[PDB]
Amino acid sequence: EIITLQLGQCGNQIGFEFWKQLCAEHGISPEGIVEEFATEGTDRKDVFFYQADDEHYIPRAVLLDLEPRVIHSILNSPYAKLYNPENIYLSEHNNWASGFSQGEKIHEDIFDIIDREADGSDSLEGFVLCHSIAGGTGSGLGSYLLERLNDRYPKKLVQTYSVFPNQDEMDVVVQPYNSLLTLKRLTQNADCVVLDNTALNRIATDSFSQINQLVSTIMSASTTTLRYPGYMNNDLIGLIASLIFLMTGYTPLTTDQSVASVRKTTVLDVMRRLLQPKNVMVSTNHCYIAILNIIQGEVDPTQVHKSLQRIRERKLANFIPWGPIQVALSRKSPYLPSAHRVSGLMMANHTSISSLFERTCRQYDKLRKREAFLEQFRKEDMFKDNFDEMDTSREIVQQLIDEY
Amino acid sequence: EIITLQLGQCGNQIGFEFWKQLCAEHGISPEGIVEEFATEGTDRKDVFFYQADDEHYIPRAVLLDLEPRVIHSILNSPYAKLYNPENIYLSEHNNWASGFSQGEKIHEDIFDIIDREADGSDSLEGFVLCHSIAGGTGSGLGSYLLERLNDRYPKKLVQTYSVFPNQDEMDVVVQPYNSLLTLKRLTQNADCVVLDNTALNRIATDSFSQINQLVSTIMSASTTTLRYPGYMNNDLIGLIASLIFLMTGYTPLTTDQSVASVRKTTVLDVMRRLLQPKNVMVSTNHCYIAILNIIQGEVDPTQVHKSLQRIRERKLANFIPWGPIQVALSRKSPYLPSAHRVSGLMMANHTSISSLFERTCRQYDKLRKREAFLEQFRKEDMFKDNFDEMDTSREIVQQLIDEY
Amino acid sequence: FEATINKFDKNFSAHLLDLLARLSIYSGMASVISR
Amino acid sequence: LGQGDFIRHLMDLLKPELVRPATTLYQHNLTGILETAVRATNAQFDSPEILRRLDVRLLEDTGWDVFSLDYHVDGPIATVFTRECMSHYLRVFNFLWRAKRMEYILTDIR
Repeated sequence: EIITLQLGQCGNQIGFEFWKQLCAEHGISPEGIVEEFATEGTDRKDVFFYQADDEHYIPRAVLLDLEPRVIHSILNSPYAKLYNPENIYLSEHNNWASGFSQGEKIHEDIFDIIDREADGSDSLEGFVLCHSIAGGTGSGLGSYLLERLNDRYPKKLVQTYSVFPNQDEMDVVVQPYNSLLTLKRLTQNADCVVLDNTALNRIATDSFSQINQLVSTIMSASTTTLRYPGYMNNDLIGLIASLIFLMTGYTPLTTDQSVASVRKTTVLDVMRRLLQPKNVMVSTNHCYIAILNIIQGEVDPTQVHKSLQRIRERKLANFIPWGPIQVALSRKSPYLPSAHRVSGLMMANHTSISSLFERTCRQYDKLRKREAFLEQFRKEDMFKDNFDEMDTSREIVQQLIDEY
Repeated sequence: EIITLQLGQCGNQIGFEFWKQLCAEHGISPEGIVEEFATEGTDRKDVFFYQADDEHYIPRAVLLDLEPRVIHSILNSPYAKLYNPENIYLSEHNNWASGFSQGEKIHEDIFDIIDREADGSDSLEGFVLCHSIAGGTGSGLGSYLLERLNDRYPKKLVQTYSVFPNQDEMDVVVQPYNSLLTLKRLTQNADCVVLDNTALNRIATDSFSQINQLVSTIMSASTTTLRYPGYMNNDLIGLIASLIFLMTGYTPLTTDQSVASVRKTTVLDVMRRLLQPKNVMVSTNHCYIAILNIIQGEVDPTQVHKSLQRIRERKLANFIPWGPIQVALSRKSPYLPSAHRVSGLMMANHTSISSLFERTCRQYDKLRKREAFLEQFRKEDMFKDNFDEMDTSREIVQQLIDEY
Repeated sequence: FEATINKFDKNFSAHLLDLLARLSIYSGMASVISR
Repeated sequence: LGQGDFIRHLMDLLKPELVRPATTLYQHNLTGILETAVRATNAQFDSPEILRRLDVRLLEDTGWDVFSLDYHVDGPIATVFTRECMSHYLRVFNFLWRAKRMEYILTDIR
């Protein structure tokens, strides 16, 4: 089992479309009813859903937000009735310090909800977090929740889908501070999926609805095998151990109109495609640390071995000199059309990601020398006296970059 | 069998809606007729009702009041004909002393009614009292009746649903005196359910009709197993022995509009919910003395054992260091819809209740030093000479607080 | 009276620690301790 | 071990038990644990007949050296297995049990 903590407008939407994808996959009706064709289903549902006496299924989700508008719109959707009104929380009434201050203020009810959800699962495995690191809501609230959660639950995993601000595009003027602080908290508490609007929209090209549909696709494909038990990799901890910051790529990212080219898609061509920097959805002979490829559809392990052999000989990849990939196979949901003969998802750890922080650090250093937009931060208690928090966070990020 | 003594406007209403709930549960028509579908009923009716030669059922209730208006309205309700006009009593023509003086004045007819009702039951078990401790009517009249009843019937139980004045809201300006005196009498004569408007309305939020509907729900759920015989806990004395001041909480306190979220409701989640201070309907490492959980609906004792084990290990509760809970199961009435898969009611004795009196004492001490609003009290005979009654009551309450 | 109540405590609590002892050595009969 | 989903939960519940030495181990306790796993995992949606034969046996140290499933079969179907396939499956089941705890150890360290 698992819980999802989605914050800010970004996280709220991310959750909306993630649950849309899930209910589509598992044959869950918008109202929580189960379709007749899926009555005898074999798919495991406990992982993301828990059924109710009324036979309906409820997501293990909690909605958090500093503002009402987004969730109010969500509850006007056809999927509104599905969620649990008890879990959803809205502030009665764009800065990280303010977000953390509110988090300190509203500890009690949030952790009440979290405890209630936790006690309903026998074998909870970890946590899932969806949020954006730039905006005031996501950054600060995620920081506070991560801190108090790692404190509260020292034996549960914490996984996040953190969305990083666009850089080529000059959105949050105060983004460097929030990003740097959120990164501090991620290193200091997060167990383990980086995301950026820049490269994501780049691949989308070459509305937020479609972008986050792709993101939800990534999340669902990541959790597929856990959802669909097989032989190997039957747990999230198995995933994490096989890799341990990450980046992702998915081959069949094709529009509903781009099915006309039914290209004979082997496993070799897919696994190859997952390697190119173009497909890496995120934007010094930098090299890899780990690679995992989850493959959906018919697959012959002989083909997998041949592809691995050929790629190894062709040396299209580079590895650490000081240490000695993985190809897991799953089964598609029996419901969604198998427009793709075989499909592939890749999650990897690669040193080049360091550059991200070097940019943000460069951004942050490009402001701290002139004290820009610190007036609001001084208002909050945390930065009321000084900003030693900022210095510690910057040095922590520098240490991480040095370690990479 | 049992008798109900309800005083003051609060008690009068409390009784109205309590009997509404009872007749709803047992399939008793508003006029006292029995519905066709309930002709072969197995539910025990003698406990709260006695049938009549006309086949109608009459409650074992007596109406008392210093003023006519409330009961006059009651007799204009569709449920008017149900009650016994003989038992109902109305004064022909807001202070505790006046109430007790009238009680001394109208001893004869009240005890006539009580004796008549008592002699109609073979196995009367105890008494039930519903009243408010602040207003003049309830406080004084309940005091007088409790005194003369404990004197008259030294072998019957005396149970009360005492409503305590709101404190965050500054209603009876002379509330401290009435509350303190009623508490004196409760300690000195009452066998055994505290109630406050503050926390009650707090939970209602998060008219008197709905508040007292909830209160009647609490009372009925408390008396369920007695009404519905089973294996264990087949008597009120069994209840009292298993606990012995109390506080209460009920899990499925859901509006008629809040059934949309049909949450899969185990026994574990319910019994857990009954523990939180939020659900305790009332407002030094204070700890518990006793806990009882009555569960309605399908229940597997294996689930109960597992829930008890897990809660014990999680140590969510605290107990007295000097002494070594209870989970009883009942059956729902076969008539009211079972919108809840399994439901839970909790009655507990906890030391924190002491604080209540500390407030009222603080209130009373905050007045006795300046002799506020004593003019009316001096009028009555009881406080005509002195107020030693007040001093004795205050010292008794102080002794009780020290004992806690 | 004041001196015999404490005797029953030492007498009754001794038999109960015997009941909980034998009810533990078993392979239900193990869920009784949780009761 | 071709199920995977069921053996995962079954290795999480036998962990507190098998760590003790074999002398304190008695078969009548483990059956309640096995029955719990078959109820929680996806193996509950299964033919009741074949679930009647699946039980535990105690080989004759530590609890991770004497535990193994049996799946006894008697009757007409016993002419296909003939007491030798059941003496070969158990010879295999050890190698698949070891290579399964040597992995859940290495995902715990990770």
